[PDB]
Amino acid sequence: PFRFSPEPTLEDIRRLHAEFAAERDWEQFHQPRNLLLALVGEVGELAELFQWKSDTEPGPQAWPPKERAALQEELSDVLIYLVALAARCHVDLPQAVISKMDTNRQRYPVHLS
Amino acid sequence: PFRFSPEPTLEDIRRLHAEFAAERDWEQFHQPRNLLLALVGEVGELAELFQWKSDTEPGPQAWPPKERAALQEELSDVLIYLVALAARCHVDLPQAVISKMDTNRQRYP
Repeated sequence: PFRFSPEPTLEDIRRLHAEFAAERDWEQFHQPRNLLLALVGEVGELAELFQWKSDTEPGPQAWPPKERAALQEELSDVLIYLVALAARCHVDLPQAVISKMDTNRQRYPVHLS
Repeated sequence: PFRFSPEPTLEDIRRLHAEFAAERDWEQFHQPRNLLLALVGEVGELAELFQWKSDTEPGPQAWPPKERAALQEELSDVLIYLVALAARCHVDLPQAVISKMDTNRQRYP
């Protein structure tokens, strides 16, 4: 029975990789397009970090640790870069996901009997 | 000083989805690589917007109606599949981005 955590708000993640990006190259960790391509590669490194695994064979948890480790890393990074972008676009991801979900919930009526 | 929302949390959202796929084609949302490829697809949905955007022209912040909506849902669809994928992998997102700061606090001095 694995959950995540309530905190940090998404708000707050928007928080940590902004002051964080501030003590570093501005246009670098500041061009949305830098953070995005940073994410795509990360979503990219994740792809490969699952490229030859069997949709079946010992999943993420049943591997060496430098793997779940980094796999957990490309995940953390895809999200950090997802969060940093969103922030920059002043998109309120928390609210955006909502109707997206409320919207997706619509478009896709559930199927009873 | 711009704000997301203090909720819904990645867990809140996480629920809207596990449940929303609960009542739907479930096993379809189970197989990891189904989620990974869906995350990839959405990223292209995303990149399709960013792709032609010149730096000089309006920027993400000025992005108008039909723009922010698609992006939002887009950033959002990326988030859901990513909050889902980590779940299928036993990874704690909110609680980690912090943790992983280390890689980055070093990947960038």
